[PDB]
Amino acid sequence: SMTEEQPVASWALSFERLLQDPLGLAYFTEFLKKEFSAENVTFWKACERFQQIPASDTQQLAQEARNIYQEFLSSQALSPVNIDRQAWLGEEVLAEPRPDMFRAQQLQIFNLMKFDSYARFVKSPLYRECLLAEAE
Repeated sequence: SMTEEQPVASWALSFERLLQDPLGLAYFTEFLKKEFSAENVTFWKACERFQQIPASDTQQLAQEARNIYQEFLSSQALSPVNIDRQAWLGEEVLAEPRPDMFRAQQLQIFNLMKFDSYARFVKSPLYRECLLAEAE
């Protein structure tokens, strides 16, 4: 009935839950940083950060847009996220920043890590340490 939920176990039930829960995302990002492939989750975080901004404050949108752009979306990006660049917006997203722009690209990353880094995390430490210790 969705009235109650599992403890940290809920992560292994749904990636959404893992990705919506601060603890889940934290431990997940604790692994995903030391080897530096956090670009996906932090891009999703960036787009989430972008949609967090009220469409009313287009100025903040403009600021965040150029941030995410130069970091992940630039041709000289320090963290090049793998999305369809060929048909990507480009200068247009700087021209008109709106909190619905990177939506498809956001879900592109979401589904990218959904069956990969997620699938790995539930097998990796930190999860178990917060889930159980006696095993059975």
